[PDB]
Amino acid sequence: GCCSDPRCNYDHPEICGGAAGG
Repeated sequence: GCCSDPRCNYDHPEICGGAAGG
């Protein structure tokens, strides 16, 4: 998901900061 998209991942460190997944 978001966390697998580098741009989205960069913009969402809180959501992706646990384990970054789909």
